[PDB]
Amino acid sequence: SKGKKRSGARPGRPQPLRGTKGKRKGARLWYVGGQQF
Amino acid sequence: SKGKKRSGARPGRPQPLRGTKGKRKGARLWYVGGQQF
Amino acid sequence: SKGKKRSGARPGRPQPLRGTKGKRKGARLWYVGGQQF
Amino acid sequence: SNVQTGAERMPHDLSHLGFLAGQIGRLITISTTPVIAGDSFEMDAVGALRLSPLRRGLAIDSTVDIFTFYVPHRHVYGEQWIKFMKDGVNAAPLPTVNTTGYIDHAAFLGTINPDTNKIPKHLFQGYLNIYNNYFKAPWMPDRTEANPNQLNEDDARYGFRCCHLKNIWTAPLPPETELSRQMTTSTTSIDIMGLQAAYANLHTDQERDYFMQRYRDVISSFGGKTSYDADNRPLLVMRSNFWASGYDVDGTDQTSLGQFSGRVQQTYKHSVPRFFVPEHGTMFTLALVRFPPTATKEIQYLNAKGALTYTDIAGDPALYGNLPPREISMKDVFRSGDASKKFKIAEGQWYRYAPSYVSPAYHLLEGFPFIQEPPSGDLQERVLIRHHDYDQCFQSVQLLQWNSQVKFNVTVYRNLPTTRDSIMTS
Amino acid sequence: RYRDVISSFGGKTSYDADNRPLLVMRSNFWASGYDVDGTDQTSLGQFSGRVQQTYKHSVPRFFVPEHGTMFTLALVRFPPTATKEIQYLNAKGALTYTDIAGDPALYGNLPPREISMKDVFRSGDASKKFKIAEGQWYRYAPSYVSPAYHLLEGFPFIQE
Amino acid sequence: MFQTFISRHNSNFFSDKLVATSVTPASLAPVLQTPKAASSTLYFNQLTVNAGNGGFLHCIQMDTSVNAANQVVSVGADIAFDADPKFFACLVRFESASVPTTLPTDYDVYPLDGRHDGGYYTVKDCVTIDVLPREPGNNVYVGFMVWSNFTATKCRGLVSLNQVIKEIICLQPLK
Amino acid sequence: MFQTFISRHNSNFFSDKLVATSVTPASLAPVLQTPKAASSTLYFNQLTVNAGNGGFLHCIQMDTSVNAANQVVSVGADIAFDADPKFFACLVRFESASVPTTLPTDYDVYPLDGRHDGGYYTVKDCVTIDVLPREPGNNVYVGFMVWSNFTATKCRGLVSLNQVIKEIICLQPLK
Repeated sequence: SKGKKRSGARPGRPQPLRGTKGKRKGARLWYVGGQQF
Repeated sequence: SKGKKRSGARPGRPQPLRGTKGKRKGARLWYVGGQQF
Repeated sequence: SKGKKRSGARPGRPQPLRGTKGKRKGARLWYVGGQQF
Repeated sequence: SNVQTGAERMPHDLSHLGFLAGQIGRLITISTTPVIAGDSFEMDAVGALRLSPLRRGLAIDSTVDIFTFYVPHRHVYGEQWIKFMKDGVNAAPLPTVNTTGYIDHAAFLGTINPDTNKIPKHLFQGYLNIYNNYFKAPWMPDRTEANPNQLNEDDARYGFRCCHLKNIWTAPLPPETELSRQMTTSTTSIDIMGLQAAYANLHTDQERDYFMQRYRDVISSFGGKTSYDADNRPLLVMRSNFWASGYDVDGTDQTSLGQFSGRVQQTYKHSVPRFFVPEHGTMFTLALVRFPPTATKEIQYLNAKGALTYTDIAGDPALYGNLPPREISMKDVFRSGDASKKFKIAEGQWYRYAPSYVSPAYHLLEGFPFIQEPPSGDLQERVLIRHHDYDQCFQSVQLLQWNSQVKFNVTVYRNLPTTRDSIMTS
Repeated sequence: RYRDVISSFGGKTSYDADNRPLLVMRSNFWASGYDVDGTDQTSLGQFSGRVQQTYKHSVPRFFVPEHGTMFTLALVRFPPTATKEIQYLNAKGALTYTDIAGDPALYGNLPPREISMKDVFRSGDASKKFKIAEGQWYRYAPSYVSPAYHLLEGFPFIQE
Repeated sequence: MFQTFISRHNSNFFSDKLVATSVTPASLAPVLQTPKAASSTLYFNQLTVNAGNGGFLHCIQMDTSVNAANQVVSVGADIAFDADPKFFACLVRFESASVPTTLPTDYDVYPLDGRHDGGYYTVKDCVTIDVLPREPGNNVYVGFMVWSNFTATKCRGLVSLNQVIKEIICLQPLK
Repeated sequence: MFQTFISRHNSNFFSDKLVATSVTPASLAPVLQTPKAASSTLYFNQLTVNAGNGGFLHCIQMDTSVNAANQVVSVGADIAFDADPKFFACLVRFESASVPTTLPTDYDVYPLDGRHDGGYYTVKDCVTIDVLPREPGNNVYVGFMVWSNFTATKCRGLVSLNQVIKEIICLQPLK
């Protein structure tokens, strides 16, 4: 084996998932020909 | 686009609506011929 | 009209009524011929 | 006798309530107010947003958008205005439009349908201008009806369909991008100076396809500016966004012990700072509710295309930065996709994007707003939202898929006589 | 009323001169509460409201000058919201300069306008008339109720 | 003991008499009376049935004010034939662009738990049905149908249909 | 197992015998005994039915002390005819300015799920009815009615009616 042996339990309540992606933004990904809202 | 991009979520509970109008009063609007309660 | 225009809402819970009368006592009202409990 | 020629500036209340309802992915009008030239407009909106009761509990949040726009009357009536204002009293009245005869038609404009089946033209045309300038994809055709009674149901009762949140298949390159361009040469010769001039013509064409589909975009690239009067477009005054949350309820009888039901309820605020109104017009307020575009049958591109070549797998900078865009099908990203439906992506886009994974055990399960089958039709049908995709997520109620109750605290500073001055002759 | 005529001159009338009752106190408040959740197989996802409010009506010390009676009365009301109300400018047919311009010289010098119930309601009667002030549509805003709320239990509205 | 306060039909409060004296069963099953609204009770003290193969029915129209795909429809019936015309009863859904006088060739049937006893039949039930037109520009009708190889006989009784689009309020002394 | 403690009728605790020996069915259906109060049980060990078309009924008056528009009314019955007079049974609501002896020409009918078996009939049900006079200065009567093309026969049984304007208390050992 190598290197982990950590732990991960947290207290609280399981809040619902909010936003599929996004922790840190880079450059643009999509180009449609203008703004779209 | 122009100028907004704001946010609006608040915590708490959705209290029932209280009073149809009224944030700041101006002049009188209705004249019946006296007081009416 | 004259003189009131007050307000009366209070927070809390509607506790049950406790005692039919009594805010300030005056003189005796009833005479049975002795004590009765 | 006494003739009044002017007035003083005072605040006016103009506050009211909001019992709203709508569908998912459709843009509906929430509030409307007329304004006069020279006014000042302010608004605080405080309310609660609710979804229909869910079938099994809370799993994914939804995102909600509130917009406010200002539309001058000159953008709608055009030359019939101006002549109307220069003639003053005794001018010809402004025209109207026809609606279908029901109570719920013309509800996307935020009004009850009058018994005459006629509404002011500036109400209907001011909604079309907002949609065509901000909410459709720039490569789509415009919408031009001239009469609300030419729409179908779900367009008259609820708003127009909007676009999914951006994605690998919901945000492709426009269907007009060129994958090659020829240059005419001779039989055994080529002009190398004319080849240099052929690359400069292609550069201008590619810019007008990826960034500059609108006139206001072309002027901006030079470094210039256009006012909204030059373009004849509405002015965006405020925009708000939030996520909607809630809690769960537990069942306690013999059969439902172990079952839960989700209840979404969120408190929000839409605040518009003081705004100087330069000409007569209308203020619109609109709402839009959406879900992230998660599907149960989506696969990673490298796991779905058959045999991996060097260009697919190596991630070489000299190859991704110099190749034309690649054309793929719906079969390359979906299990039951159609091989005859094509769209174009950028080279190496599979190393910049990661899709969501849904286990096969979740397929065809109530609650859980997903997309059960890959979308069908042409490109425009896939990009727009179908609210029938969320029918199995909610229980059947009379209040559609979401509802809201809001109080609008408006305040306007006008120059108008008081009610007393209007009713007294002297 | 007679007591109004005397007041405009700058005078006063006692309630004995008019033969009217004397108001000693008045109180007002809004009534609130909470909700109860259903938990069985059929009512899971259903809620029921419970209004309960604590109040106080206090009358300070009052000197009684003659024999009489003290009355205490109550009145409960809702704001007047209807499901079929429309804005005046959206309901009358073709907009003229007087309707739309908001000109101060015109609103301050014209007689009051007579309209019908058809101008503010979808199924209003055209033979029922009433009078309003000129420009009152720029001073007042009605409440909006979506058509999806029509004929739905709960929700105290005026249906017709 | 406590009172039940939960039911399956919830009749209309207003009942109508049958303006007719005879019916002839057929594959194009005749409608007894003109359909109306979303609730209707029909009673008949005397009806003559002529010989024929097929059936006849009593129906109502579907209200489309509320945009909900599936809704509950209730029935309560009580029929008495003089003879024993071995028959089965069901719930039928069909569509028509105008007011119908017979049953078209395309329709659906549903089973409901009745109480056949020979000349006698009783039922009080509810069934979920898709009520939207399923084809643009059409009306939807739901009825109570009786089908057999009929002979000449007589019948009496009443039939009541209801569409659950609103809820009925009642007095509860404890609540 | 547990005990149900929920029911649909809740009879009166006091029963009355029928002071009569015969009835003649008619379109103006005769009332068996004088109506009373909001609850009444009637039993008869022997009743002679004469030939006639129409019916007969047992009814009660409606109490108007509580200002509630719609209320629940219950019935429990058990009838046995010697022959098989093919008949249907229902609940009837009518109005009268004085004490009635027959059924007027304006009335409503309601279906209730019984257990026809040929000479036999049993029921125990509840129906919501609008109980306010619907026309000023009138009384409202609700009854249990039997209708047929009667011949000469005999019957026995009992009928019980109840108006749910108050709740009945019972002993629960665990509560």
